[PDB]
Amino acid sequence: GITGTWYNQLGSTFIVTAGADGALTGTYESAVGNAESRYVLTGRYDSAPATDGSGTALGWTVAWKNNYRNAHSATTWSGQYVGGAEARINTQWLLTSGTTEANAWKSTLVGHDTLTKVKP
Amino acid sequence: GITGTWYNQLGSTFIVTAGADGALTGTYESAVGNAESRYVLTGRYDSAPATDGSGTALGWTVAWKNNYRNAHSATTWSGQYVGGAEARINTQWLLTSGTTEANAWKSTLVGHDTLTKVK
Amino acid sequence: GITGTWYNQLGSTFIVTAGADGALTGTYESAVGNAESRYVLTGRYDSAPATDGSGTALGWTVAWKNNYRNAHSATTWSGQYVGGAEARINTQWLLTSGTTEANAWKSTLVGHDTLTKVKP
Amino acid sequence: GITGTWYNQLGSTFIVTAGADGALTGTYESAVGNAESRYVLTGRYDSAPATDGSGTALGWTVAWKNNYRNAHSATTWSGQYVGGAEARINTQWLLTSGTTEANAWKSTLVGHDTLTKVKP
Ligand SMILES: O=C(O)CCCC[C@@H]1SC[C@@H]2NC(=O)N[C@@H]21
Ligand SMILES: O=C(O)CCCC[C@@H]1SC[C@@H]2NC(=O)N[C@@H]21
Ligand SMILES: O=C(O)CCCC[C@@H]1SC[C@@H]2NC(=O)N[C@@H]21
Ligand SMILES: O=C(O)CCCC[C@@H]1SC[C@@H]2NC(=O)N[C@@H]21
Repeated sequence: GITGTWYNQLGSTFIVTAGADGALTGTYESAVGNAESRYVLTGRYDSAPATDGSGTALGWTVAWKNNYRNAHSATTWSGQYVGGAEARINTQWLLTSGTTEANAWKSTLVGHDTLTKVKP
Repeated sequence: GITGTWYNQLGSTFIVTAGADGALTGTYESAVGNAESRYVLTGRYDSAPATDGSGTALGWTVAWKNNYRNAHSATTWSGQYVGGAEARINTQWLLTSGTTEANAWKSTLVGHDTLTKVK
Repeated sequence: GITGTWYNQLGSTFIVTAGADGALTGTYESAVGNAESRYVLTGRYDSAPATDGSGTALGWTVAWKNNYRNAHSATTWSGQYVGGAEARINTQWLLTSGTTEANAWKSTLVGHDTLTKVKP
Repeated sequence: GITGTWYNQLGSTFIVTAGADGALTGTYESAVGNAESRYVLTGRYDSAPATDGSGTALGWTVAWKNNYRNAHSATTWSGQYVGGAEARINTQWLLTSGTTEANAWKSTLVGHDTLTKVKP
């Protein structure tokens, strides 16, 4: 159910393939921030989730460098896939920028993204 | 500078290879939690960082399933590599457990790990 | 715009008075977790928000001890108040439980609550 | 115990009084960021912690407005007091800036501060 094209609340696009042994591969395009076009992502998911109603744990990373720009930053999303009539991925994320040691206290933004397969 | 074995403040071991393109691949072994032996990790790093002494941004994911057990959870670490005599990878992490929707509010732990070349 | 009763997505109830001195005072009642009845909250808010269309930054703390139980934990919420017809307080939170040092790595849950004037 | 003057790893100063009612009151002065001089804080702590070696849960809030400056932001620290020979407070924090709706995704920084009573 994870394999597909997903969109978050900002209008960003998450194109992912879930491999049979836990791999996530694909591309991410952010609607916001110091970013343009598509970026490589990789991650992991639980390929044998519980069967008791629980979601499927997963996470992935984007380093914000591509052929067009380099933000010197990386985001990781940690969350779960929730199956149902409308499948959803609920995440929290951490966006770390490369900083000097003096500025490291303000290196990391935190937020939450929810994704569905509905195109905006 | 990223490639190799790193140790965190909990006694865990991060073994990673940084590819020329920005790929991170390797294994993670946690000293704590619902974990035994090594787990696959994958992630990404900035392969063309600033040259002013700023850190190199990176992140990786472990899904806590291996040949030996499955915790039904995943951790992501987001942080930066700082090189030099006292090299370090400083991270914050999010550990999400599969939950029912009613329990989703308590799905996610947050913390911070510092990794060094010597334990 | 802040003083009064607010409800989050879990069904919890936030009762607050925003004082001229920047103070937040009131009670919190959680629909979930190791909690029953009302708990004291205190916090702070920006009493002179930006002259533009920006939210009002605020935060508050509950220690989860009242006359009935003690969960040996505390939650802080950090966020912003957005006024208008569909007024909202959008927050992220950190729930820290008292733990031994060996277990400190798993002391802190993170999440996000959205509060509205009408119960969802 | 908690009452006293604490310094964090950045050199910031946390002057706090822990009341018998579970209240924290005092002032905070940051070594970094969009801040000058002292700011009011308020928070809560577990006034009847466990006796099994666990820490004491606590949290507090600063809104970054005083007589001199307004950053239109608020930080909450959530953590625990660890009562060794050398007492320490270990926290994680959320710093939310007031933003427009379109920029709300980048409203919140996350980090971790550790404090002791040792004057740097
Ligand atoms: O500005 C940067 O440093 C790079 C782009 C960051 C975009 C972030 S990642 C978290 C959030 N979710 C999105 O889809 N976009 C923003
Ligand atoms: O308990 C689980 O669900 C799986 C093991 C989690 C171990 C966590 S990941 C973040 C922190 N850093 C570590 O080295 N181990 C813990
Ligand atoms: O279980 C505990 O330790 C005390 C109750 C915690 C309830 C949390 S606070 C964050 C979230 N928002 C709520 O309204 N309830 C939960
Ligand atoms: O820049 C601002 O918006 C106001 C000042 C914020 C200072 C932060 S709060 C968390 C961290 N710990 C500190 O002692 N200072 C910084």
